[PDB]
Order: sequence, then structure tokens, then C-alpha cells
Amino acid sequence: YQTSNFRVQPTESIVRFPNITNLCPFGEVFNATRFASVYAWNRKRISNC
Amino acid sequence: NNCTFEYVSQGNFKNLREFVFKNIDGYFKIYSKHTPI
Ligand SMILES: *[C@@H]1O[C@H](CO)[C@@H](O)[C@H](O)[C@H]1NC(C)=O
Ligand SMILES: *[C@@H]1O[C@H](CO)[C@@H](O)[C@H](O)[C@H]1NC(C)=O
Ligand SMILES: *[C@@H]1O[C@H](CO)[C@@H](O)[C@H](O)[C@H]1NC(C)=O
Repeated sequence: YQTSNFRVQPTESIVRFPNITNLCPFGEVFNATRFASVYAWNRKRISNC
Repeated sequence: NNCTFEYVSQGNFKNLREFVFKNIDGYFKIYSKHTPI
């Protein structure tokens, strides 16, 4: 006589993303020798990393 | 102006270089391949 199923799930699940960033040198933008003025604030993008 | 998304990669007419381009979701995706024929 059918009793029930069993929705097993050992060690839940694993979350995986690719290897570490590539072309994200945040240091030279944030530890830069060259900063900007407040009215002349710079604008540079970070992308694909 | 706006390229912050910059990217860097008798012989019988021995070549075939096709750059056929299609758009999905509005945002452009290049599709291409160079077949030496
Ligand atoms: C970049 O795109 C914006 C969006 O319309 C435009 O207003 C601006 O003029 C572009 N950049 C330059 C330097 O023209
Ligand atoms: C040709 O395509 C490859 C794709 O991996 C790219 O790396 C390369 O820069 C392209 N150009 C040349 C001249 O090889
Ligand atoms: C431009 O594209 C958008 C969505 O991709 C569409 O809604 C709009 O009608 C298009 N405009 C023209 C002039 O093709």
C-alpha cells in the first residue's frame, strides 16, 4: 500500500561561481596617486570582472 | 564618448569570413566565425 515518497537532500546543495575576478585592479583606482577634484570627480567603469 | 565596455580579442578563394549579427533582449551580441574556405 503506497505510503509516501521521501524528498531526500544530503548535504543540501553547492553554490558555485567562476574563478576570481579578472581585470578588476581596484587598488590603483582606490589607492591611486591620482585622485580627482570634487567638482571634477572622475568617472571610470569596472566591467566583466 | 561611451566605450567603457571595451573589449580586446590561384588560391581558389580559399576563405570565408562571416560576421552575421543578430540581436536578443535588445542588447547586441556579436556572432562570428572564420572558415578558411
Ligand atoms: C555618452 O552617452 C550619453 C547618453 O546619451 C551622452 O549623453 C553622452 O554625450 C555620451 N558621451 C559623450 C562624451 O558625448
Ligand atoms: C583572433 O581571435 C582570437 C580569439 O581567441 C583572439 O584572441 C585574437 O586576438 C584575434 N586576433 C588575432 C590577430 O589573432
Ligand atoms: C528600439 O528598440 C526598442 C526595444 O529594443 C523598441 O521598443 C523600440 O520601438 C525601438 N525603436 C525603433 C525606432 O526601432
